[PDB]
Amino acid sequence: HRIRITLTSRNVKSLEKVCADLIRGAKEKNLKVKGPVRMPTKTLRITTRKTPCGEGSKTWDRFQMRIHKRLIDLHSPSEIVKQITSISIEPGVEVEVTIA
Amino acid sequence: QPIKLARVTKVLGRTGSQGQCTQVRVEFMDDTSRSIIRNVKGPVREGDVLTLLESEREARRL
Amino acid sequence: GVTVKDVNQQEFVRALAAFLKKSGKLKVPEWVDTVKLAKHKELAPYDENWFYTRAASTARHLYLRGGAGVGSMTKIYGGRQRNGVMPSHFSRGSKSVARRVLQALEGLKMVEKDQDGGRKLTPQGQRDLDRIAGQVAAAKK
Amino acid sequence: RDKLNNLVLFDKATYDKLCKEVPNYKLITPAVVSERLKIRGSLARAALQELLSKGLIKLVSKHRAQVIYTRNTKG
Amino acid sequence: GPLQSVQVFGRKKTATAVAHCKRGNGLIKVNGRPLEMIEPRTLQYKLLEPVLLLGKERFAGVDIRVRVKGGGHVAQIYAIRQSISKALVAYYQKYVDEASKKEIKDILIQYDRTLLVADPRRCESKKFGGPGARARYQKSYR
Amino acid sequence: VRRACYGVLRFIMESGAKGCEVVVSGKLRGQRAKSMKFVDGLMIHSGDPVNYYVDTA
Amino acid sequence: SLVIPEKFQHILRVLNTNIDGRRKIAFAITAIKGVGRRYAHVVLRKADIDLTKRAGELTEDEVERVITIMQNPRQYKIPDWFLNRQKDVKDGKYSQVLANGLDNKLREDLERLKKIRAHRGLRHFWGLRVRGQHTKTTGRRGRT
Amino acid sequence: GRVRTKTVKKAARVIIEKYYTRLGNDFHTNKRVCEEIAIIPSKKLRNKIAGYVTHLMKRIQRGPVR
Amino acid sequence: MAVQISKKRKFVADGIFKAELNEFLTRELAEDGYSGVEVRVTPTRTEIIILATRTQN
Amino acid sequence: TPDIKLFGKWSTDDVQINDISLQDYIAVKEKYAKYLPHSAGRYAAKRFRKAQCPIVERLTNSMMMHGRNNGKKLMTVRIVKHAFEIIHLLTGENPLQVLVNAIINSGPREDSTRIRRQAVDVSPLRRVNQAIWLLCTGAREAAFRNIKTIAECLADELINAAKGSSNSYAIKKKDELERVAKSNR
RNA sequence: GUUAAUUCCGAUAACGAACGAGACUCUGGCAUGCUAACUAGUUACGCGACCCCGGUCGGCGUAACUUCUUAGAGGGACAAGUGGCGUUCAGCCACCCGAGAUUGAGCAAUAACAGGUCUGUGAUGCCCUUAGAUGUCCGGGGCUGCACGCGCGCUACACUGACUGGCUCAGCGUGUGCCUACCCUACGCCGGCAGGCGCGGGUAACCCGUUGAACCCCAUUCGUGAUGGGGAUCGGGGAUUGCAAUUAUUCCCCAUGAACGAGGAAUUCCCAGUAAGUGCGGGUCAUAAGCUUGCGUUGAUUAAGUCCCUGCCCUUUGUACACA
Ligand SMILES: [Mg+2]
Ligand SMILES: [Mg+2]
Ligand SMILES: [Mg+2]
Ligand SMILES: [Mg+2]
Ligand SMILES: [Mg+2]
Ligand SMILES: [Mg+2]
Ligand SMILES: [Mg+2]
Ligand SMILES: [Mg+2]
Ligand SMILES: [Mg+2]
Ligand SMILES: [Mg+2]
Ligand SMILES: [Mg+2]
Ligand SMILES: [Mg+2]
Ligand SMILES: [Mg+2]
Repeated sequence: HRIRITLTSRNVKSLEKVCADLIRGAKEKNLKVKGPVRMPTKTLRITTRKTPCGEGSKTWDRFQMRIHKRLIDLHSPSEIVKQITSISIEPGVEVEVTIA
Repeated sequence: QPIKLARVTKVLGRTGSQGQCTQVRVEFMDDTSRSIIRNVKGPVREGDVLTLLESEREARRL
Repeated sequence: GVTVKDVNQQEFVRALAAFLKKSGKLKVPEWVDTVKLAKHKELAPYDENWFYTRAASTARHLYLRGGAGVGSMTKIYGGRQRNGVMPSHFSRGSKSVARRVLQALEGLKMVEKDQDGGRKLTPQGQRDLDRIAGQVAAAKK
Repeated sequence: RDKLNNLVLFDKATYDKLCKEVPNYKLITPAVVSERLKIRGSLARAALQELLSKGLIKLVSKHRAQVIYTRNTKG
Repeated sequence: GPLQSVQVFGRKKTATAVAHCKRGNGLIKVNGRPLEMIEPRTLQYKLLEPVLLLGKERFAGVDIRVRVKGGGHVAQIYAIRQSISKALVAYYQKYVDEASKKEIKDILIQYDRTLLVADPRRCESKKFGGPGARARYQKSYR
Repeated sequence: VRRACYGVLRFIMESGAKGCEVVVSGKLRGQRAKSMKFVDGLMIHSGDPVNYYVDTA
Repeated sequence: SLVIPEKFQHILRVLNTNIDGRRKIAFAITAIKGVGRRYAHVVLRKADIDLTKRAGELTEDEVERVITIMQNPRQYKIPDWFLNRQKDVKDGKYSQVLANGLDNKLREDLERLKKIRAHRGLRHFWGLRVRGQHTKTTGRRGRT
Repeated sequence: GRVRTKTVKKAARVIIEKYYTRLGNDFHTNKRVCEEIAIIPSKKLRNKIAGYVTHLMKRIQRGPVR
Repeated sequence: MAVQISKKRKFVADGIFKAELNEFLTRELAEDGYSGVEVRVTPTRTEIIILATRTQN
Repeated sequence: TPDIKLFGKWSTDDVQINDISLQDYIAVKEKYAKYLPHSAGRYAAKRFRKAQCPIVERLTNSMMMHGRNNGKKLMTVRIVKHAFEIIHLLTGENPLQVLVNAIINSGPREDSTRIRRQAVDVSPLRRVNQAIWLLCTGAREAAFRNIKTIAECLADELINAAKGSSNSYAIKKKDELERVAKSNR
């Protein structure tokens, strides 16, 4: 009944498109839905030396990865959940469907 | 000898070696006709009072 | 009409320490004199009946924020560890003094090892705390 | 070179001149007491709070660092 | 009867302070404790000065309870110093005449601007090759 | 190397690009390390639009 | 009270070491070797003395009481961790070691290490840093 | 230093000389006008262009410009 | 999955997967004109598209 | 509400800035009156908003120097509060007035530069700056390694500088710089 | 002339342009207007506790809502307005209204250097070794060795201070690993301490955690004394990690208590939430920050200029150099 899907991604545009597409599917099937809740973004940050050897001006990079997690709540049987989730998913977004 | 107060009427420009003195022309504020050139240390606006100890000697003009 | 948050704390902890003095049923330990209250201290406390003061201050912190265990009380009572030549850092208080304080204030019925862990402050202790606060307010004005 | 041999305890002449001259000063701080009476700062604080206990001195402000005392009024 | 509830935030460096106004008598307290004992108490009049400027007849009809979170001590007291003033401005604008709002904005801004508009300065990031944002390590010639 | 670079240049501009660049750096043309460079067209070096206008290999 | 009393000892000679009597007791005792701020405070806490007193204020019977506590710590409830020469190599007994026994037991331990010809004894004998310090850049002062 | 570059200035001149009638001295209108007309990608560049357009329009309504 | 690995090292592990896989197919398919891969990772399916020039080869 | 008063004690009115060159550059009266010498700042963004800072805040900022004391501002507002208390005890008159007198006396009128030296006269703001630096420097050096506290080393430095008693370090080096500039013109 | 700028204006045999700069991307700020939220909260409501109707509660549950929190779409500032200075040009200065009237970084290029890295590589030519191995393993040692000189930093020289209690505040983060053996920790007992033994939470806005961080603030003790400053050196003991600490891995307790009294010649960095003080995360990590990389807090003096010194750049000039 109280299904809860979680969408992790590295991109922002694709993830907003996926979650908006899923709530459009839930609106078309006319379901009560909780809005797309945004978790705070994770910024994986690695600071390495640019130089392979040791000499130079001490120059550092700032490589960062961003992880965006948006999650949705729906109220439907499992068949509806499988039918909506099995369609329309962008290749970069990773999905986790929890039940309770 | 008197000290005497004088009102800045026009800033001229920076002077000195490192550019740390500002030559500024200034009018004596009891006889407002007489106006002279003077090198000033520090930050100046137009329209403030300098306390000249000697009204006589003059700065060089650039 | 008067609670402890209405009054200053700086003399409240002294008044509650004097209250616990004239009460005298907290059962201080034996090593109160010979102990140093942290690894980051240099000397023992200058005031000899400091145990009543730390008991009163622990009672007051358990009032303001319940469920503080021994590690949380060390976090409250930590400070600079001047490492001599190395730069200073944060260092916790002593665990044994906070444990004996919590066990004293559990022996006397003021705190309670409650569910979800930690020491909660009982209505008997809350009664004592804010009537001492009313005494402090009356003593000021 | 120069060194201060301040007094830790009162000689009776020093205690007498504290009873005479100290409540006639326009400012009484433990520093200026110790500066002109050649005593320790701790002894200065103790003697000044003792003189306040005798009740010849007003306190105008009190702090952890410096406590500041004045004389009584003349009126 | 009617809910004259005004939430108003006020921010310093990172410290934010949410003042809540409603109908009542003149009590003001932060975190559940009154203004006269908020250490560091050396800056007591830096909390008192909106009340000292406006007079307690302005704060008579309202009771203000604020929450404080973030930053350090001076940032928090500047945050509540801002938030009480902005909360009284928003309350007087939404529930009584705005002529009183205009006169209290006038008296507050001609005293000090920080009471209503926030200080937009935040801390600048450290860069590599230095111990701080601008300063660099000690260069060693030869 | 001259023949190969002008070949891939003419192929890549007839295939149609707003600009090209090839650099061949090594011990071509003698034991001393020399660099040859063959460019035409507009090029962007700075900013972000090197991330989505030029592709490098 | 704040006046100087009679029989004010300006100097005490205690454990054949001079004590400046005009400074505070918990730091007047610290002139003796083998006893610091912490040990002096705990000895003046075992001896029931108000710590506010100076060292010429207080009387001869209780200063002999203090020195008995100092030379016999375990007999007046001072713990074994509080002592400087815990679990001695020769006689295995916990003892606080003071101001002639201090350097005597110190040269005893050094002569033990030199006599067994161990590495630490060799480093004390050669006059080097014994605790594994980098001697490349520091310690230039005493060694010419 | 707040100096307008050549990409601001050439675009502003050709906007005024092709669309003189739509424009006036109001920054906030002719901002939307140049947004309506031209494909300016970034809004900071759009604001630069519209501001220099207002400045040249004051110059044109007060005198001739080269 | 009861191994339940965190998301931070999950995306890192997927990146290292694509890095090792890209260099592996680079050394394999360089004669074919290998340009890259895109992994369309479904749950319970995994398509992995190689993009190259000589697809018959 | 009227009656703006420093800490709780002293009135911003009954103040007399004597030398009229420092009217606009000493901020004490009727608009620059505040309860505390602590403010959020923004006085060092542009050039001449240094002057519109109240003069007790500039004294407070000029006090906290030499490394171990950088950015202890509530500390030095405590020092300045005690310093006003001591001079109100000694002189029995207005402490910010005697501060004003200390600055207008302590400020060097004529100094030297390189254009061997040539004497140039100071700016009024530069004079306020050098006076508020010199008298804090004298108070700090007179309080260093001394039983006498800084909270009234600043105070007796203020009364000596306002008296022009020449036992003040600020007055002494004021006359020193005016002497050097008198010889070098 | 002007600008941060070959940035523009303007003279003008040039006119139209491209790269660089700038624009762009990430970031800080501002929205009581939008989107939303039991992994964030507020306000009410009802119980519960306590104090004398009311006050407090991070004590407990639910009716609205999104101000605070989170992060998406938008918007928002451009020298736009005014007044001067300036062909009235480019622009500069001041001020109003204003969240801001220069936030900070990333990317960065015709070219060069015989600058560095063959010790990052299953990137690599050539040479050398290749079985008594320069391959590889195992055991021990060294990389720390100390008459000296130099560089990066930490602690300090104290009273603006130290000590001991008291009060009260953060933001970055990270956290159970393919091989791979090692995670952050609450809470409860023992012990002075380092720590030890128990059950629990956490693959994380869910648990540590409301990260009760320091400096700071309040109250004692001290008293110009190498003193309670300073904590080097050194002795004795007690714990943890690891297969193993001796040349002391680290941590703890007691004692010992050195120079150091503000640093010559010389010299480093920096202009606004900046310098400086202060602590906290990350990397390295079995043990672990006197380092580096980030984060917050307390938070200034001075300056809004110049070519004087040191750098480099442009123009002109000279050349018998052009592998310059
Ligand atoms: Mg610890
Ligand atoms: Mg090559
Ligand atoms: Mg070669
Ligand atoms: Mg470009
Ligand atoms: Mg750029
Ligand atoms: Mg050692
Ligand atoms: Mg070496
Ligand atoms: Mg190969
Ligand atoms: Mg081998
Ligand atoms: Mg020393
Ligand atoms: Mg040793
Ligand atoms: Mg140098
Ligand atoms: Mg020639």
